[PDB]
Amino acid sequence: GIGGTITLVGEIRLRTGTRIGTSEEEIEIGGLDNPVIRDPVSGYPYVPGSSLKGRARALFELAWMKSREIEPDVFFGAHHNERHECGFVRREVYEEAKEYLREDPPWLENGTCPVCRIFGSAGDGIGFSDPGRLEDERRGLGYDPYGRYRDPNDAQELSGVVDVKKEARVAFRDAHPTTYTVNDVFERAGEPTEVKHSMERVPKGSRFGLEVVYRVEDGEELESDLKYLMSSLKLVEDQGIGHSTSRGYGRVEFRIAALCARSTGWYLDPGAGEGFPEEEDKDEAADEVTYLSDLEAERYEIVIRARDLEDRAYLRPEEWVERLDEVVGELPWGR
Ligand SMILES: [Zn+2]
Repeated sequence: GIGGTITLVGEIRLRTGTRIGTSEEEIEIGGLDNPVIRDPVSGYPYVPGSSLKGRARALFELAWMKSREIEPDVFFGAHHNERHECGFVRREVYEEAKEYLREDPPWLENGTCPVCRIFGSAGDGIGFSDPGRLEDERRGLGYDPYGRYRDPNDAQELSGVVDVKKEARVAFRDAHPTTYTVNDVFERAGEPTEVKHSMERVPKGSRFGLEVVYRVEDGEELESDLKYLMSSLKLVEDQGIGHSTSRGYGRVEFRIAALCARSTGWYLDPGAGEGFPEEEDKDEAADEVTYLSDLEAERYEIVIRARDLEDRAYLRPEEWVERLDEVVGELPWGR
């Protein structure tokens, strides 16, 4: 593998202001999904890591599906139109399943599923190895859409191969407002106030700390994962961290100042350390990445700064993608 982590560090800037929370009514009618909620502890609005991850996953899986022109029946299976889950999460699974495949599942790349391997999966949620479920009208699609990919008679064999849970390679830290956001942005607007345990709103320009941790598991999929992870963040930028019935809700920017890497080997000799954010990083960033001033420096093996790649304090998700060859070359994986 071997293991260890790559940590994205920066902040989320809102391009638009938002309400805090939702309502019983909107929740009932199936309308406004708003991830920005009140923190019982601090009393300030924040964006839970799980909500960011969920949103990034929901948008990426759709983009992945359409980019490969896959019919939703095939892509979502028994889940119909959302939450794609498959067990093709490691190359072993595909090699092991290849004998029973008439044709490659179209959402696969080099034998594995980017959606599920990155954002996790409960297993064979789409029911790829469960034709009985698929063909049932109430429990499935009323037919088997996977005929061309596998014989329904080989499903029970597949069911011992392709139905394995996978823990997500990415984890999002709860995004709380930065000190700048509390002392300046919130103060300038007179809202929101400290309301521990609407009619207050989160002003446009508000900034929430961004930490995203990616677990390196497969060196061969490292760069590809980073591309898709960044891409999912780009999608969240374009479509919002939340949504109403009609359009996106909560326009955001992911201002990513650095990629911070720690390999398993490095834990044996921590002293070979690059710190982030250091004082220099803080002077270079804020006012552009305000979260850095709230942070004490942490020890990493290698720190890739936006400043190393470009005359910038931060790069946006799509900008990191364009320079990923350059980035991965400097990381302690792939020799
Ligand atoms: Zn999948």
